[PDB]
Amino acid sequence: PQYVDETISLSAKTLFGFDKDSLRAEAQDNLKVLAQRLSRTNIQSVRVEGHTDFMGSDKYNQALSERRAYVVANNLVSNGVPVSRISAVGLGESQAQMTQVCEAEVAKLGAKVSKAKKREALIACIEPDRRVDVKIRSIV
Repeated sequence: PQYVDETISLSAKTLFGFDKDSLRAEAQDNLKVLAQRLSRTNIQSVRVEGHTDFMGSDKYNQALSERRAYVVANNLVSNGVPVSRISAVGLGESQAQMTQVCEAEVAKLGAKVSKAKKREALIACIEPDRRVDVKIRSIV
């Protein structure tokens, strides 16, 4: 049949602030609204994917991202999304997009630039790779 694919990207910042896996209240509100919409949608699958930046081992990133994806998926289930169609996977840094652009951007500032602030800048620059994507496939 006809499909429509949606990807809702929620940054780890918005979702967990500085914490490992505690959902911020505002995040829960947004996810509840999403779950409500999905319950009124001709959905096929709701795949929650956790992503991290390269600042971690394969093992560490996969575990953290899976936990974060699970927490988001569990919230959606708590708000009505059928367990039968939902999944939570940890993709770690496998699809990271900010490593090169950021390493280049930062090195472009070495004038005694704290040397430590360069790393801070790196972590801030690669923020887009720290997030959870909710991928929904529905029938048109």
